[PDB]
Amino acid sequence: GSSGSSGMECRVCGDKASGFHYGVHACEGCKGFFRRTIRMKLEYEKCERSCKIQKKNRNKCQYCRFQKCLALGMSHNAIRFGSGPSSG
Ligand SMILES: [Zn+2]
Ligand SMILES: [Zn+2]
Repeated sequence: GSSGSSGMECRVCGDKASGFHYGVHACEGCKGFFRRTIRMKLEYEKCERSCKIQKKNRNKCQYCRFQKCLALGMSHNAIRFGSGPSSG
């Protein structure tokens, strides 16, 4: 098909977006990564190369990926909302 598209598309990678997520319309894939990096509080080394998160190559760079999310304006102080009761 590879035909045109009439709707919303991810802002991180580009692939069709699932909907409004953290202010930015991200897809299931990207979204997952972001949240994960938060809930897990994982860190990454500064990637000077400043790779470019694209659909064809999404799982290319980690740092850049997480960065792009922040640049777009991904709300980090939102993850904490309606969650299962876990050992506090
Ligand atoms: Zn995406
Ligand atoms: Zn990179």
